[PDB]
Amino acid sequence: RGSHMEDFVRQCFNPMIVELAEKAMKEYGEDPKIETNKFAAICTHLEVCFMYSDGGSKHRFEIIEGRDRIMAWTVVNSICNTTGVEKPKFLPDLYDYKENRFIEIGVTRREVHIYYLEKANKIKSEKTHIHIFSFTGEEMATKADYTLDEESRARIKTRLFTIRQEMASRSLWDSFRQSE
Ligand SMILES: O=C(NCCOc1ccccc1)c1nc([C@@H]2CCCN2C(=O)CCc2ccccc2Cl)[nH]c(=O)c1O
Ligand SMILES: [Mn+2]
Ligand SMILES: [Mn+2]
Repeated sequence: RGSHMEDFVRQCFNPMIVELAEKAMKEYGEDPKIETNKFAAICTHLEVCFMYSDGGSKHRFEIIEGRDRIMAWTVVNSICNTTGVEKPKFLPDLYDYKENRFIEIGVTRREVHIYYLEKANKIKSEKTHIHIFSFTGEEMATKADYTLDEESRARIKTRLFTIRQEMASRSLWDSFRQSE
């Protein structure tokens, strides 16, 4: 209890994000007060997922991440039963109504090549689309199709680096980079 990282997360991310991540961790039997680096990780993933869906047009994206597990799979079933898209083996983060594909968004502190490969071999779902951002500003997506416009992904990268600096300025970055 009482880590600097936990107090930083609550001050760095907005309350709706923090509570959704708290719900997510407790749902999977994990404590945000002890596994604080993870706590930071899902908050980052949540905010990136929400900025991503803000980049399309009005009705482009269905948001799967941030739901409770039962309701997330319910919406996936309805998406599949109306688009004819194969049911993904694991929960994705969004659905693209424009390009008719599920999106799995990744945020990694290692180089982009390694995370994508793990995300692809562990997906094995041939149809889903994969998009990785890093805390240094690199990105890679399936078939080099990055879905969104340059400006929308750019502000995602800007926000990721700002998170890194605020962590580093509190001597918390070294611990977070070695957690993954
Ligand atoms: O959806 C995902 N996991 C289902 C929920 O798992 C939970 C597990 C515990 C509590 C609460 C939830 C998911 N997992 C992952 C990663 C790599 C595979 C395992 N992993 C996790 O252990 C989630 C922790 C994490 C790390 C980095 C960024 C974001 C996150 Cl969340 N990376 C995603 O991008 C993603 O979307
Ligand atoms: Mn997810
Ligand atoms: Mn994801």
